[PDB]
Amino acid sequence: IYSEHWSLNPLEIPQRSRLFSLEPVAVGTPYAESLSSYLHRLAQAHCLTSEKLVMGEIAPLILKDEDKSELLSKNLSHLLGNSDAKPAINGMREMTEKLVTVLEELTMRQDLRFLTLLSWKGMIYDKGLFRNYRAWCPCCCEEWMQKNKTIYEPLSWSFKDVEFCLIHKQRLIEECSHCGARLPVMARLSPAGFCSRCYGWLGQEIKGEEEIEKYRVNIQGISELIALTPQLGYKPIPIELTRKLQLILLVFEQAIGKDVKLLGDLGGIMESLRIASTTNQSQPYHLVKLIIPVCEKAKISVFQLFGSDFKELGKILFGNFSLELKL
Amino acid sequence: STGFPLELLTRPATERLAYFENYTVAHPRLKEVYEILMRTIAEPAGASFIFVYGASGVGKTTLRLRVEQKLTELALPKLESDRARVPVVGIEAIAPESRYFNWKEYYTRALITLEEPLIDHKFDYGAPALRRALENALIHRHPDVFFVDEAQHFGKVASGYKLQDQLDCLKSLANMTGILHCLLGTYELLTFRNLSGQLSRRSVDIHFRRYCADSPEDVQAFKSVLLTFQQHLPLAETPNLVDHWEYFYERTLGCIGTLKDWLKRVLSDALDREATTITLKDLQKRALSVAQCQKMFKEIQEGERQLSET
Amino acid sequence: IAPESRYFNWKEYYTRALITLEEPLIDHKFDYGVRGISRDNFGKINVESKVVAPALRRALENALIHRHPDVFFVDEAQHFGKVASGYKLQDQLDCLKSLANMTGILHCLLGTYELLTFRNLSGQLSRRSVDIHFRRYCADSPEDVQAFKSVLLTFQQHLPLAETPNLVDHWEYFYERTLGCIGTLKDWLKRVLSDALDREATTITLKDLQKRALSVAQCQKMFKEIQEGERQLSETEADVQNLRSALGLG
DNA sequence: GGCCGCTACGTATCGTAGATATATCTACGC
DNA sequence: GCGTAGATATATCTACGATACGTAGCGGCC
Ligand SMILES: Nc1ncnc2c1ncn2[C@@H]1O[C@H](COP(=O)(O)OP(=O)(O)OP(=O)(O)O)[C@@H](O)[C@H]1O
Ligand SMILES: [Mg+2]
Repeated sequence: IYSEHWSLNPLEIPQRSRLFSLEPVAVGTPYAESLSSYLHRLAQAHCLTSEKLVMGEIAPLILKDEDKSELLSKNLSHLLGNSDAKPAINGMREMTEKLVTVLEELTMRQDLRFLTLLSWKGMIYDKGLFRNYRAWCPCCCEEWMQKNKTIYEPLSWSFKDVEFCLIHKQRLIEECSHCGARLPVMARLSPAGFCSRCYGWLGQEIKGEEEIEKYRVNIQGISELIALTPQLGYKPIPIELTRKLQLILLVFEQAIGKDVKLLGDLGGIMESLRIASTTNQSQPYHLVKLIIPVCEKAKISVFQLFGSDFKELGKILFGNFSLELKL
Repeated sequence: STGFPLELLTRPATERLAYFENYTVAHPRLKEVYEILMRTIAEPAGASFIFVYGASGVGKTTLRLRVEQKLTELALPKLESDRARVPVVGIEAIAPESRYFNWKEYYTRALITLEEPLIDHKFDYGAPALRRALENALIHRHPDVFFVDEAQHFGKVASGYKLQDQLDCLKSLANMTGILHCLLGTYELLTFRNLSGQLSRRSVDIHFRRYCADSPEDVQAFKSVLLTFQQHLPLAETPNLVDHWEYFYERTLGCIGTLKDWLKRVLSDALDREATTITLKDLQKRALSVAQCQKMFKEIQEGERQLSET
Repeated sequence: IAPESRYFNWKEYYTRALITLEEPLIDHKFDYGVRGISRDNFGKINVESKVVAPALRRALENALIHRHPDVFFVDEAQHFGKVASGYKLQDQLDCLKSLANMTGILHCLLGTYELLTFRNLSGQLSRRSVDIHFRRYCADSPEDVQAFKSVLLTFQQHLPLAETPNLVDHWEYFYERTLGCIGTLKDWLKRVLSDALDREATTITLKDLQKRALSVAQCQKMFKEIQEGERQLSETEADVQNLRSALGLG
């Protein structure tokens, strides 16, 4: 006879993700997808509106004590807080924190924290950093759609001090050309590249003919800041950044000691760094107001400042100011 | 071993019935079809359809579950690393209450199987919304195969040309996701096998042949499966079943599943009466009606004639 | 349910199955699928006409798999045969088979001899169904005749009357009317006993049986459909040989 | 054997009830 | 101080069912 006896018992595979495990686009590069664009992409992949998916799954995990079905028939602002809203949701705010935590738990993904700036909480001041209204680069969207590439909004577009796309040298457009209104970042249905109000198109060959060199340092520094966070491999330590700033201050002081003229070029930044080192270290520092000009005068990229260790940073500073020190 | 565990005699009747019901035997046709199906699954070779025919009771459902389980355990070592990676998906088609087959029900049931959240609410980013949701779910969840049991219910349409339009809709679902579709059904399946070049090229046909009484090798195989079923019957005494091989074949038509369910009925009847052996009248009590056997034989003969194209 | 229209209404069947199955105490909060079905203040579930039939069917599937009854009884199942398309009988039976399938619940159908229209209408339903014949009492075989005599004796012994009437003499008359059917005989005896109690008569006179008997036209129509179905439901050794011959097993 | 009339059925269409997009007033948090 | 959200009414779109009409297949007559 036949000795083979099959067994059809189930195998009990590990629990699957509640939502699709969509990869974030261009993580670690100056063109990383914003959390808002990722939310809209996940909603589009599920054939659900961002609002509807939000109260379907994120709201019960965010809003702890409510009836989930009764939450299914509300406005997005009840849990997002549209009184604030703004592209600042991409920042380091509390609702951003809990939203990122819930999203990472739902898809068991380990990179959504890089799609925002919670890794820089306590490091970079929130005020004066993010735009109030949605912005886009029409050339980017048109090129992406023509090349059959995924549409999304980079983090750089959410910053006030980023107004130009270095790829296309085009000033960011905050107003829909069709309806004339300015889109909020969060809406009931706002797929990337589309007008959240009139459903019109926002990608056109718009030419940028301004002095982009003025804002080049700011945009490149912010791009480096976004692109560097996923590559660190750890949560940054506040006093690490504080002591790097202090080391740059000491290098500045030694350079001034060697050359008196440099005091004229660096006095204001010296005073600002001294104040930032005398105030509480746990207090965040204003990114564009303090760190970017400081590393600019130090002739050091934001990537070099936040990435290199103390030895490399000290050696490069000494070489940059031609000092004879060796740490 | 050829014998059932000997401590099962002291156990209650329910335990013996359970041991018998979750026990299944591998006869040569079933294992051959299993190897062929898994070879096609591992290497689709550009074919998006693995249509499997067979008589009512050859073991189509059992083969489906076995393939699902084995592919699941083959994929298991890597599901810990990668999530949203359902290995295989197997659902059964629903006969429509209305005259025509319903596709909204098909799409929503497929979404239910994939644990799609907020299926009822949905939206259309442009049943088109349900179809797009199913396409996206198949693309992202990345299933290896897609079994659709009882594929004869697909052609519950009064239009002869829409009969292949059902498979046209399934095919349009398949291409934009590139997921293998291995449909299973009865002989009312050949009305869908190779219609049009699209379904004639990318479809691989597997026939779950039954055990016919003409070839002496098949007769010997049927006798051997009878012998192993007798030796695996959880009774105090082993009844002699190989002798009435003609009687067992008459009411089963060679379908191994029919033999299994008939023997399950007889064993349960014996256990309820606390009997120790199986009598001929015990088999006669729960035998299938002659008219029923005639009807299924006519159906499988017509199916074999249709599939006899060379 | 026999439908008013020419089509069997599957939506009504599904909602009636749901309401009949869902009648336990209020403690079970199952939370069925689909938004259109829920409980109420009085405990009886409500279904809106907006809900489509397949969604109600899916809710019934979920309820059946959760409750897991042993058997689903359907009386006068021949009402499934009210359609307009000739092939639609197979469609109805396939829908019922599919239903029972994913639910895994054995569906038992009880009906008259016209239920035989779905007997072996296809091989898949032919295998997955077994048939039980509720045969009446015939006349050619003396065994069923003696059984009918014993039933008549028991009924006449159990009649609440001062004098136990002799029902054994007119057994031919009772068989001619009741056609052996035990239920018809019981109803006839019920009518006769009610009349006797109205007259307070300590006995059942023959003419009393003729008062509440059935018209010969009714009885002839009874036996006309009974004999027609019996030959369809007759299995002989002749039907075995060709089956053995056709399979090559001869 | 051929042509005409009947009628059974599919189907386009239109009505109708419910979901919903949105505009507007008012309060409140930023 | 002003945005900005929340509530609500309302017509209008939309899904679904009922219905009358066109047509083709089939039965009847020369
Ligand atoms: N080789 C086998 N050994 C043991 N039991 C079997 C075998 N093949 C089928 N069965 C039994 O048959 C039942 C499963 O149904 P089966 O696959 O035989 O039917 P099918 O007609 O091919 O499928 P379906 O009706 O779902 O299309 C189970 O009770 C299973 O134990
Ligand atoms: Mg089966």
